[PDB]
Amino acid sequence: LEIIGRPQPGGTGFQPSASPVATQIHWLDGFILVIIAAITIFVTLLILYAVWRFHEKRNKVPARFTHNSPLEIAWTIVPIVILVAIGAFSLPVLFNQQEIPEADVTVKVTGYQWYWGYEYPDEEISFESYMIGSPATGGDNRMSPEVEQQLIEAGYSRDEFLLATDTAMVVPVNKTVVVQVTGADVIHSWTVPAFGVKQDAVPGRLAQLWFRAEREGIFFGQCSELCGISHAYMPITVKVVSEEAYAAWLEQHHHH
Amino acid sequence: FTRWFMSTNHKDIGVLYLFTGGLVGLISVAFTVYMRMELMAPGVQFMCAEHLESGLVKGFFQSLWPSAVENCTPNGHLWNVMITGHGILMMFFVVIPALFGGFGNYFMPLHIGAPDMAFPRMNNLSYWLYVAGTSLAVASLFAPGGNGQLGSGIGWVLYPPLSTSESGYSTDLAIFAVHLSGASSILGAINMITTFLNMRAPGMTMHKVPLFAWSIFVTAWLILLALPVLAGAITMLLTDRNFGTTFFQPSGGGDPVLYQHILWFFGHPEVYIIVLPAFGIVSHVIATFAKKPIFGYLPMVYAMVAIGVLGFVVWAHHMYTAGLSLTQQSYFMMATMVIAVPTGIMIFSWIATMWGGSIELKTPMLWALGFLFLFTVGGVTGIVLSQASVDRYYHDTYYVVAHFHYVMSLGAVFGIFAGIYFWIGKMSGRQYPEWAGKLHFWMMFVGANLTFFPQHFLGRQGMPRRYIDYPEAFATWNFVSSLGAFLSFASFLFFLGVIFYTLTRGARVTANNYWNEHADTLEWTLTSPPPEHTF
Ligand code: HEA
Ligand code: HEA
Ligand SMILES: CCCCCCCCCCO[C@@H]1O[C@H](CO)[C@@H](O[C@H]2O[C@H](CO)[C@@H](O)[C@H](O)[C@H]2O)[C@H](O)[C@H]1O
Ligand SMILES: CCCCCCCCCCO[C@@H]1O[C@H](CO)[C@@H](O[C@H]2O[C@H](CO)[C@@H](O)[C@H](O)[C@H]2O)[C@H](O)[C@H]1O
Ligand SMILES: CCCCCCCCCCO[C@@H]1O[C@H](CO)[C@@H](O[C@H]2O[C@H](CO)[C@@H](O)[C@H](O)[C@H]2O)[C@H](O)[C@H]1O
Ligand SMILES: CCCCCCCCCCCCC
Ligand SMILES: CCCCCCCCCCCCC
Ligand SMILES: CCCC[C@@H](O)[C@@H](O)CO
Ligand SMILES: [Ca+2]
Ligand SMILES: [Cu+]
Ligand SMILES: [Cu+]
Ligand SMILES: [Cu+]
Ligand SMILES: [Mg+2]
Repeated sequence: LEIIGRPQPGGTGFQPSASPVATQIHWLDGFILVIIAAITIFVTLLILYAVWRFHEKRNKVPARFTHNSPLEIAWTIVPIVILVAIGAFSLPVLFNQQEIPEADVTVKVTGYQWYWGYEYPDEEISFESYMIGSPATGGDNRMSPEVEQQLIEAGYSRDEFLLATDTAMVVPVNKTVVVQVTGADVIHSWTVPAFGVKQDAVPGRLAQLWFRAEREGIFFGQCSELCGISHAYMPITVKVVSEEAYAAWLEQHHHH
Repeated sequence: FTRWFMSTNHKDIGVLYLFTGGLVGLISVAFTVYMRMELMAPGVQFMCAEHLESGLVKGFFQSLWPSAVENCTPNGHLWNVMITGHGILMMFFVVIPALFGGFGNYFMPLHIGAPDMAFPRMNNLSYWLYVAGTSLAVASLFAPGGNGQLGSGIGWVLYPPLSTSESGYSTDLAIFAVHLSGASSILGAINMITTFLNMRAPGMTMHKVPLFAWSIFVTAWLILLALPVLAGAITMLLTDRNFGTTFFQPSGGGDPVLYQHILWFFGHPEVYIIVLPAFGIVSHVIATFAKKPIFGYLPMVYAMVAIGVLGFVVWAHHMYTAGLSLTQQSYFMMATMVIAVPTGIMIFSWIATMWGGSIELKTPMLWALGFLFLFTVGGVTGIVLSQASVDRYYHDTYYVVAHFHYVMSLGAVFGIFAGIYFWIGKMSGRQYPEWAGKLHFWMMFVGANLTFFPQHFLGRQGMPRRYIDYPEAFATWNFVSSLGAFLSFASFLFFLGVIFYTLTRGARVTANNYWNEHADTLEWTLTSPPPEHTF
């Protein structure tokens, strides 16, 4: 399996897309980026031009005007136009994002201090996920020879430290995975940048997100609501595998 | 002597606010240096559990020197304490005390031709409540707290159940600190509003009042509504911690999300309470150094009023991922977009005010122009975040951090600097040396961009907020960010040098108005400094 959903050295862009929702985010952000770069360049050039053109040495007698009705109309309407154009593309994407479809696969996720509990109610499977390197795997949240050995043994390298967990949420490719997210003690937040998903894990509340992974591989997330001493140290690993390998994984957990 | 502290005069209190705000600013900035020392490279080198076993003082000095990873047990709690200390000091005990309590108290009365604030002893009280609040916040850092250590590692917004279950009484001290702060701001707002309304000099009409005085006025209203709400929110935390209530605890029927609604109901107004006085300062400064009058005076007042009121119906944009419905998410998205119009428009008015002028590039004007660049960079980034679909990705990442440091932190800071250089002559009778002011500007402007622009890349790559340590791939831009923060720190130390120099041996100020005719508000008709009893 290829490591796809992760940060890359010196990166300035998004993490690779692996879901149709992620792709919409990449697209909507890239669209707004062009606009906001234009506004920024525009405002910057105006400021630099005015400072050059109207410098005291170059312009000795100041104008006295405090009005320009046509310009004030234009400069109000145009911003309003820009925002409506954005919303026109933005709202459908939001609607696609928050309307939870019918599940092919259902995982219930619970945040704890400081690890993640996974449960597959249709399969009677459940387990906990700890960062490789945490007290659970014998570490104390830092890199060491032991932690590097444990990362290799598990199919990773020392570059995935802080992202890699001892167990993964395994799901099939091209299937609608619905994830139900809650918290057991304090608030956490469950996220996978590559899927374009993030949902706070709030005690007393059960919330839902959805994704459909479009390619196989490994994808990481990190707890995204400050939750105590090991907030930096309770990541998420999702392995997207074929329909057959997913069943194989399922059967490996079946108690006979 | 001590006297200073017992004075009731709006000029003396403004000075006290400015100095105290500056010292607390120094402390909070020092915290950020330490933060950036740890974020400079992957792996934990500074915040080691091993330092806990030493005394407070020896432990302090050991933690300023890096250790090998193999000798350094990561202490996540110290990170979380620093971050919380940094944020709380800035948001309650630094920028508002300096802009509102500082320049507000000094210059608003002079702007409107008032002799003093309506309630002078109440103004002296507000200062003391600020100091008491600062003391309690600092004290919380040294009080028993989370995970059997000192200090509260809970984030400046104190979300439960994390905040309500933090061990010790450090969190209670921090809640008290915030009560005292709000009290301080409430008194100040009463005083500003009453003065603005009852004590304008004969002839001074609402439509003839200077923009700085307006910005202070609107700011004072937001305080009166916002701060009592926060006081509710945090008392509920106090009762959940000490008096068996369960407002935010599910096992008693509570909802932690309820706190967020209430906190953010204050929390957004809070960000406008911060910049509005800076809006005021930028207007006067640009008018003066463009030698032009303010473009669209009346639309500016209305824009400021609009923003002030609309900033009360946008809060839940801080909550897109807290589990709000599609309908709530959509409403708040559109409310946020509407408030973006009069906010972004004001950039145009300031450019229009420069346009056709006779521009003099003195230090105060540099700060003002910097404000325009940074406010814009921050604002466009808010545009992105307002789209809940995209906030999904960015929420609780360094992209948000970059946003608010550009639009909010630096906006306020550039406003504060513009004001200080604009008015130090007036307040002290001594002038700053022009070359040093310019040097401070360029260092600060280069440094602040190096610090915060690369945090946009970190957010995009998925780096979460409030992390002591990060995956290897985040290393490069974290390194650049930390170098920028060290350069910014040097710019600030140099600034403290410039201020010390100015106050003790700066060129004597000779004129009432040492700028020009277009510095046309009342303080420029008075001496430098003004008389003890003015008007
Ligand atoms: C100075 C205070 C300040 C200001 C003015 C703003 C301005 C804006 N803010 Fe920012 N905001 C903060 C302070 C501020 N913010 C803080 C402190 C936080 C986080 C706190 C925390 O979590 O600890 C935050 C976080 C925050 C979030 C939540 C992020 C998250 O946690 O996920 C959102 C979501 O919509 C948002 C939106 C916006 C928008 C749309 C604007 C707009 O009003 C900006 C207006 C636009 C511009 C100024 C651009 C220039 C425009 C023009 C030149 C012309 C106009 C053009 C158009 C409108 C197209 N902000
Ligand atoms: C106005 C508010 C303000 C200001 C000025 C700053 C200033 C700075 N901030 Fe801060 N920041 C916050 C408000 C502010 N911050 C908040 C609310 C948070 C969130 C806390 C939380 O997560 O709970 C945060 C969090 C935060 C983070 C993320 C922490 C994390 O998630 O782990 C980082 C990362 O580097 C950071 C860095 C810096 C740096 C390097 C500076 C500075 O060093 C930049 C350089 C600027 C200067 C050197 C000038 C300083 C001058 C003054 C402050 C004026 C002093 C007054 C007078 C002179 C009268 N800050
Ligand atoms: C969204 C982008 C925002 C960019 C903002 C910066 C651009 C500002 C341009 C200012 O426009 C000026 O307005 C004046 C007032 O309306 C005009 O004066 C005209 O009207 C005056 C008012 O009576 C007369 O005194 C003048 O002689 C006459 O030229 C002048 O021509 C025009 O250039
Ligand atoms: C018939 C009645 C049954 C009797 C009950 C049996 C008692 C079993 C004790 C289990 O206690 C566990 O102890 C861990 C170690 O002390 C805790 O880890 C916690 O502390 C670790 C080390 O500090 C962190 O790394 C973890 O993330 C954090 O969960 C964990 O929470 C807690 O559940
Ligand atoms: C008649 C009596 C009935 C018999 C059954 C006994 C009931 C057991 C009490 C459960 O409460 C536990 O208390 C621990 C002690 O505080 C906690 O450990 C916490 O505190 C420790 C520090 O003392 C840390 O080492 C752990 O990591 C941390 O989980 C633990 O989480 C919590 O569940
Ligand atoms: C794949 C490279 C993408 C580079 C995009 C960088 C965008 C930085 C966002 C900052 C916006 C400031 C106006
Ligand atoms: C072999 C150790 C490398 C030396 C690094 C020096 C650290 C200097 C930090 C001092 C900063 C004080 C604010
Ligand atoms: C693929 C194997 C399916 C086995 C199935 O019965 C279990 O997942 C449910 O207990
Ligand atoms: Ca480090
Ligand atoms: Cu967590
Ligand atoms: Cu967390
Ligand atoms: Cu807000
Ligand atoms: Mg969050």
